Amino acid sequence: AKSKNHTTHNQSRKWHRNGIKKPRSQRYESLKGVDPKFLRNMRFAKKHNKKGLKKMQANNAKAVSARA
Amino acid sequence: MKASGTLREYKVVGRCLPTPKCHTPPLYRMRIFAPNHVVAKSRFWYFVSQLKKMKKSSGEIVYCGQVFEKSPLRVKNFGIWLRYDSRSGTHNMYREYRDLTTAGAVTQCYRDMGARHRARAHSIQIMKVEEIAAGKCRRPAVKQFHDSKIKFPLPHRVLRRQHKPRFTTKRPNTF
Amino acid sequence: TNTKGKRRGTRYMFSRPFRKHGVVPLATYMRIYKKGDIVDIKGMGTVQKGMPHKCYHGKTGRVYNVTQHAVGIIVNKQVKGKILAKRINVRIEHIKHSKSRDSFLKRVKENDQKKKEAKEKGTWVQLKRHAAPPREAHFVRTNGKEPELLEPIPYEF
Amino acid sequence: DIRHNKDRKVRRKEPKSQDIYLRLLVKLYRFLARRTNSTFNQVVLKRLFMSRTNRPPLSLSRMIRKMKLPGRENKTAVVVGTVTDDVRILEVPKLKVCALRVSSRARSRILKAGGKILTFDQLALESPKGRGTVLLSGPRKGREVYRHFGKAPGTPHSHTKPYVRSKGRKFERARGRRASRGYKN
Amino acid sequence: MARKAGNFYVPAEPKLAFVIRIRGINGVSPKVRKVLQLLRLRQIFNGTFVKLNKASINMLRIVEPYIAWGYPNLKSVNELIYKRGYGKINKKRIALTDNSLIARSLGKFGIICMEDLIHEIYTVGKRFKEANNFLWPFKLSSPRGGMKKKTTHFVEGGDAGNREDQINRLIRRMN
RNA sequence: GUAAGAAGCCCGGCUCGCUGGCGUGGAGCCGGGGUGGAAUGCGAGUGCCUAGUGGGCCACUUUUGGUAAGCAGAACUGGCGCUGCGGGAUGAACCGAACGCCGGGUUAAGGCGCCCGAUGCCGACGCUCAUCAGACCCCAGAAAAGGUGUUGGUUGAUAUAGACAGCAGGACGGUGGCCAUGGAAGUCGGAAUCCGCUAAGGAGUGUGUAACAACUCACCUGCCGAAUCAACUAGCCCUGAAAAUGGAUGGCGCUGGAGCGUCGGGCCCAUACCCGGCCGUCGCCGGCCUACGCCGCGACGAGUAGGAGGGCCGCUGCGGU
RNA sequence: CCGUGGAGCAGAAGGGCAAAAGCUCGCUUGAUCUUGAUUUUCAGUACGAAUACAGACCGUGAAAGCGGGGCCUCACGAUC
RNA sequence: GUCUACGGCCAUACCACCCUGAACGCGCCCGAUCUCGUCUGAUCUCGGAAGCUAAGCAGGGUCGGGCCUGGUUAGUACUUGGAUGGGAGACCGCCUGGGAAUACCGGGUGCUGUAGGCU
Ligand SMILES: [Mg+2]
Ligand SMILES: [Mg+2]
Ligand SMILES: [Mg+2]
Ligand SMILES: [Mg+2]
Ligand SMILES: [Mg+2]
Ligand SMILES: [Mg+2]
Ligand SMILES: [Mg+2]
Ligand SMILES: [Mg+2]
Ligand SMILES: [Mg+2]
Ligand SMILES: [Mg+2]
Ligand SMILES: [Mg+2]
Ligand SMILES: [Mg+2]
Ligand SMILES: [Mg+2]
Ligand SMILES: [Mg+2]
Ligand SMILES: [Mg+2]
Ligand SMILES: [Mg+2]
Ligand SMILES: [Mg+2]
Ligand SMILES: [Mg+2]
Ligand SMILES: [Mg+2]
Ligand SMILES: [Mg+2]
Ligand SMILES: [Mg+2]
Ligand SMILES: [Mg+2]
Ligand SMILES: [Mg+2]
Ligand SMILES: [Mg+2]
Ligand SMILES: [Mg+2]
Ligand SMILES: [Mg+2]
Ligand SMILES: [Mg+2]
Ligand SMILES: [Mg+2]
Ligand SMILES: [Mg+2]
Ligand SMILES: [Mg+2]
Ligand SMILES: [Mg+2]
Ligand SMILES: [Mg+2]
Ligand SMILES: [Mg+2]
Repeated sequence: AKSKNHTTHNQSRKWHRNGIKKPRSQRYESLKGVDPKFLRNMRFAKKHNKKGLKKMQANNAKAVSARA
Repeated sequence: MKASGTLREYKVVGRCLPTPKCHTPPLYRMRIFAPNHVVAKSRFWYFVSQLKKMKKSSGEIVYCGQVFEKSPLRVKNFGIWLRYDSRSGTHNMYREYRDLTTAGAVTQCYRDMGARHRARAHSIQIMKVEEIAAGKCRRPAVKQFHDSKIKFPLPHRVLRRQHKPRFTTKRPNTF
Repeated sequence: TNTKGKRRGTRYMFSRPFRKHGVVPLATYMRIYKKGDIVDIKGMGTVQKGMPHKCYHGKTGRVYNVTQHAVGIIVNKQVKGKILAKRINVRIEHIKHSKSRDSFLKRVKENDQKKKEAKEKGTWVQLKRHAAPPREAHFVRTNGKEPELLEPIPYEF
Repeated sequence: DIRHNKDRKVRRKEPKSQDIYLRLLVKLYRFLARRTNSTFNQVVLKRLFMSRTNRPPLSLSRMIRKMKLPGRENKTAVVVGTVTDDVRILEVPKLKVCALRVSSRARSRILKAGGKILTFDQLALESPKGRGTVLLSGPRKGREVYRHFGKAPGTPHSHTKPYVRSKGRKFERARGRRASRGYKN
Repeated sequence: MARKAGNFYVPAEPKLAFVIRIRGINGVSPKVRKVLQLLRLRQIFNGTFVKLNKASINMLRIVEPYIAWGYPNLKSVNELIYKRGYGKINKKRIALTDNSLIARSLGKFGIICMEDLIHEIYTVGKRFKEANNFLWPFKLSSPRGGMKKKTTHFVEGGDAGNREDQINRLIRRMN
């Protein structure tokens, strides 16, 4: 009882009925697969930022506000 | 090409677009027989593409004008040059016709070709049309009319009104 | 039944071009690749260490990861049903920059310069692109030379 | 021409519930959202058609935190649905709030602080266009049903809590959850 | 003024083209069905105005076997805006009877009156896209003289093709 | 395949345990200033549950095995199945065209001698005669080859220094020449192949003799008197062409066409198009009149398997009325 | 002396390779440990194979560097 | 106008032959005691500076061979889409668009990034 083996007929119609839209592009996609050393350095820079940010950046903001 | 109804003569001039390598193209002209200016321009583009490296995108048509016959009241003889294509192979041909207008002679040529050789208008290239004198007429069917004091009756004329008096007691005399 | 494989049917795709065999040119190594730049993928046969799959050949994607001898690229691979954003780690031997992004950057620089320069003059410059408009009415010239008559050549075998 | 598979808007325009008070609230807020041209009236009319799932019960501490934000001093908190008492907090502010079917345990906890509550008809009588209001809603995805959803519990990044009869040992643990037996996800 | 010096003058290419759908619905490839949907030509025997550009020319060439396009005349545009004029102030097709209907939806650009609309259509400029999209696709009736060889191109002798100056003679019978 | 912006660019300052000549490079964060960035069209995003299906077939084109198949197996697209309607007489896939109930007009494909609506046009040009004519993609029949049957074309060669056909005359000498032999004396053979008077006769185009004789031809000339000869080429027709119940351009029939080729002006009708009425769905809604009711506008209505909503459709019994 | 691969690279072929991936020489087991992500048939499930990293210990050269098996495409196996 | 050291493009810059090279530099070249290695101080390594442009090398030339580019081939072979186009078929023509290569001919044959010495 030989039958049909494999065809791709009437497949593009099934695909285009729902759509072949591109994947959802969003900001801050992901951080997976990134170098572990680079990720560790980024975490350290993010967690040590508020130590010196809230003072020197505030002083510079006051200075630029006095400038303009 | 359809060649529907009567044909028309069009003088069509055209040149390629001015390119930085060379400007002022030679502005080639052609004399096309077509029913209207659209198919006239199309046939001109086809011929100039077959002749030289010119296309509709890289070129342009400057002027396309209807050409009237210089003597529509005179009976003239025209020699037509054909480059037609048969079922087996394409062949050249020289025909002669007798008509008042050049477009009329070209129509007669198209009809006679389609009738005698079953050649459609797709594969008929009109090469040259020129008015010839009665001395250079090689065709006997045309040469038999170059005789003054020509006299011949019209024998066995058809009725042509078979259905207007469809029922009658008459039998047409036909004389 | 078609013998699916990792390098099936790349006999002419992964081969080196004619008269270009030998060691790799050193200019392709000194190129800089940062995160976020749009690059292209072209499989090279000189090296076989980090070459991509045959389905990503000629594909353009952005870089999301950088390492010592390779880069991570996010490629939009169209599977039978939809498109998947796949992360691929390929060496720098098979990657080159995409000039489309460079042309776009040059165009945006020209635009933000032209507008900044014309703001003072008050001239509303048309910096937005457009399609090729139909050419306007022009005057040809024949300089007395009659247009040459064209006639179809008779058929000759 | 054009296919007719998406021409009918699947959204509902009439509450499936047969509650008479809810029907009267809909009849009132429909007239308001139709006349006053208020987007707040429009959204509070749309939120009345929603079902029991789409109207999650907002807790008390969440509303406390939402009202503690700057700019919510005298604004009236409006919750389309039930607001429930929270036993994790001990002290509550004035909390002038308008909600639907306030729980009895939260009734006393709000009335002892000094703040007065009112219903939807009283809210419409007070501020028709909805001025000086803050529309709050509970966690819609906080329901447990949304924790069993995802792509599949078999992909190596599922975290989808597959359906299991009884939780514990030797229940969907061996083959597909550890590298010792078969594979790891 | 050009013909006096024995020099030909070519006009500018028309920047506006009227397109009518010719073929049916079923039995069309997706590559051309998408272009037919983008040209707002869904049902048979309807026509719209298109601003001719390098992209629009190729878009029309892609779906050439299913459309008949030409360069409309002033009177043809006048007839298509007056008789078959329908604008959409909302997702509904409201008939154009009062100038207030145009001034309310399109008056923010200066097209308050129907004469302004006709002018913006026939003299395509900076505000042509909005004026063209405001107009519903012109539902045209069947022609009177009868379409000859609907499946064949206009150059070969049919109707589906480029009818630059001959499309007005067909608009007169379709409207 | 990618890009054609505000998820972008310019500026300043902080963090790094990453790298490191260097305050170097690279990432992260903060702060103020500047959206008009190819055309066309469109409202988008997303979650859950889920029936049926899991034997297909056909067509333009590209292709694998096979001689080939209405055979088997592939790629894109379309169609049938899931589909009615107008033409192909007939019909699964062809050509148009998609489907609520109606009135008017028009049309696609096709057709206008009668079946059967419309050429009953004072239709045009030309081809064709069959004792087997021909008459419209799929589609239902045919080849190589041939025709002094006609109709066109090409390359050529002859002819008033009188051709081509017809009638009539000549058609000789060296030489029954050289190789052969039972006979070859132009005529079964191999190689050759000239010469002289002529107006022309060819070591001879064929018939015939065992050979010689005889007829005849190339060639020249006499009469007539102006066009003619030969080879290819392609349109119709013809031969090639034989199967079994009587019979299939659909039939009758048609030949100054009711056939073939090129066309013109009209006309015929589909559930297609345009206008208008009515019914239903959807969208936008309108009103403080069963609000679960009452209106207004616009666009759309086919459908097996299957999925939903309405029923003031229907049967039985129970609680109220 | 000519010799651009016409030889060889374990084995069927394709790709690739010249102070080389070919032959010879000297030390060596990185053919060893560990957690992830990714590629390939893909339902984007698993096995097999493969890629780039990261964290310790070593080989090698002076060094930059290379190496966590065979120059690449196959050479292999769930529950109990 | 040139070279050396390090390099990008990797024959417009490779191959065979023939001419020129002043001042630096490259090299040829002279010698094995120390560093080093082979049968051989030929090759790799520490000592040079008696001669040379003989060679490499750098320029120029060949109606040179190759390489690049441009005409011709040619709107030709092919090809997207269409037809109730032709033909019995094989195949072909037409409309709308894109458009190849070998023969044959003509022109060129290194340009530059950093440090340095000369006329
Ligand atoms: Mg099957
Ligand atoms: Mg439907
Ligand atoms: Mg749905
Ligand atoms: Mg009529
Ligand atoms: Mg079968
Ligand atoms: Mg089959
Ligand atoms: Mg079935
Ligand atoms: Mg269907
Ligand atoms: Mg159908
Ligand atoms: Mg039928
Ligand atoms: Mg078709
Ligand atoms: Mg069809
Ligand atoms: Mg009707
Ligand atoms: Mg018709
Ligand atoms: Mg009748
Ligand atoms: Mg016959
Ligand atoms: Mg039939
Ligand atoms: Mg049959
Ligand atoms: Mg014949
Ligand atoms: Mg009969
Ligand atoms: Mg309809
Ligand atoms: Mg239906
Ligand atoms: Mg009852
Ligand atoms: Mg091998
Ligand atoms: Mg090889
Ligand atoms: Mg390591
Ligand atoms: Mg030693
Ligand atoms: Mg020694
Ligand atoms: Mg020595
Ligand atoms: Mg030298
Ligand atoms: Mg020398
Ligand atoms: Mg040379
Ligand atoms: Mg084709």
